[PDB]
Amino acid sequence: IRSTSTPNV
Amino acid sequence: IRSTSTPNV
Amino acid sequence: GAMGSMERASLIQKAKLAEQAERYEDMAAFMKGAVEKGEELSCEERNLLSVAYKNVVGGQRAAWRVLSSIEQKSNEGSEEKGPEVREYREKVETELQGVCDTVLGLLDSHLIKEAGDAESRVFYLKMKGDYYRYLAEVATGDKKRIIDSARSAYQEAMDISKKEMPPTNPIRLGLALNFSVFHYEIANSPEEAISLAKTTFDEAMADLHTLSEDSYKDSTLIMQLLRDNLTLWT
Amino acid sequence: GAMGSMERASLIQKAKLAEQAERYEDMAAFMKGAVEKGEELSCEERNLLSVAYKNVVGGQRAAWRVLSSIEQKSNEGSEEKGPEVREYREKVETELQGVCDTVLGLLDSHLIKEAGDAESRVFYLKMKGDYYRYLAEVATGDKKRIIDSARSAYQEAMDISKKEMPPTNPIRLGLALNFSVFHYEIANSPEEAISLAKTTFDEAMADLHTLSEDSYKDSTLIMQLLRDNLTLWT
Ligand SMILES: [Cl-]
Ligand SMILES: [Cl-]
Ligand SMILES: [Mg+2]
Ligand SMILES: [Mg+2]
Ligand SMILES: [Mg+2]
Ligand SMILES: [Mg+2]
Ligand SMILES: [Mg+2]
Ligand SMILES: [Mg+2]
Repeated sequence: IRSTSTPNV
Repeated sequence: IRSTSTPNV
Repeated sequence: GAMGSMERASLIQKAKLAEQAERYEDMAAFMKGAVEKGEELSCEERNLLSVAYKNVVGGQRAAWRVLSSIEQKSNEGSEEKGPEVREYREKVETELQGVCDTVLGLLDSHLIKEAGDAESRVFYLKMKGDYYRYLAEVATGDKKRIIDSARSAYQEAMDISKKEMPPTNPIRLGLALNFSVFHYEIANSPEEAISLAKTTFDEAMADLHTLSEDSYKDSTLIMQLLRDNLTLWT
Repeated sequence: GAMGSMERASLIQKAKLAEQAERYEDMAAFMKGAVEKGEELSCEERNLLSVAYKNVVGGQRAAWRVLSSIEQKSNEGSEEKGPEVREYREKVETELQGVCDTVLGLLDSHLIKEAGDAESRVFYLKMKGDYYRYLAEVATGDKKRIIDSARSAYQEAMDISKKEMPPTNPIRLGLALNFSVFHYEIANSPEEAISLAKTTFDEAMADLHTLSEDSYKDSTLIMQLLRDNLTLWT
């Protein structure tokens, strides 16, 4: 559904 | 490892 | 209390919304507000109170265990790193104890004394046992008196449940499950734990024939956890 | 501030412990305390600040979406249930806005103005874009001015990143990823989103030959997310 943004590293 | 107790319903 | 101005029905509605939103600290605050209106709780409302606080204390216990493991490693070859691990474990520990004291305070003022039916009285006394058990997990100083408070609450619940409820009743089953965990994990009594789990499981098996399909599902879910602990313990 | 008495090094140590314990509200409070000591942050410390607040606002956004969906259903055949859904969505919304305002306030006082190296300046301007984007997700009243604030922050970051960083730099990649999400999800500009994701991906592909094995892994992880959004969007 929603776009993926930058995840935690 | 640890024993299971009663979970949420 | 910050919930003193909200209707009881509105607090229960918002507890259910907070559960759907996975906002368990809000859910606990709503349910504490509902308890403090001074009316007895229905079965569904008791379950909301239990879900909310179990989820809040569950996060605290998980965090406390991570911090205690790091602190124990530091006290072994281990480079001195200062007071910070102990301080932060103590901060989480104090917040956990506060949550337990809040639940025990609701039970003592005045849920238990107004609870006359077996289902409500056994539910509240099991909760009292549980939150003393969570205090016992972190106790190192009154550790004996906290363990005795848990045992005494579970034993009063057990005596009512065995007199008043069938061996398949889910409250009765979950009480026996948690008391068996007390015996194994807190009271250094693994043989008492195994005996209680086995007798509980076998007496429930023999009464399943009396149940509807949906009651059968409710009881067998808890019986599976007794069997999972017996596999772990033996 | 409640962290005013704690050493900067002790706040950073405890942020790392809070991350291990999955105590992200504590982690954010420790990192806010560290920022308020007034020294610039290292790369690792900037990442701790970003992890802490992303996890706190991430829980709030997830809860807000659940409550907004229930509220929208109620405004369709739908039985009137009173003001409670709106009130509780508003309570979560106000707490989310507060967290965003706290992060924006740290960036404005004084992280951005002291950030002179491209890596720190692009990191902080991307964060400014992100937390205006989270404000935009819940805005319905200054919605235009909030969207413009996000766009302006992302655009300043983009202009520095394109001048100062290689096309595979992970900060540059994650900025372009988040700006593409702004275009698609906030600014009603799916074609701008797709163009930015495609150009970012292709320019990075062409520079991978310059990288070590570990840098290659860092860059390709983010490129995969550009490709996952392009598959979603087309
Ligand atoms: Cl602390
Ligand atoms: Cl509310
Ligand atoms: Mg009233
Ligand atoms: Mg050494
Ligand atoms: Mg202590
Ligand atoms: Mg100092
Ligand atoms: Mg109707
Ligand atoms: Mg609002």
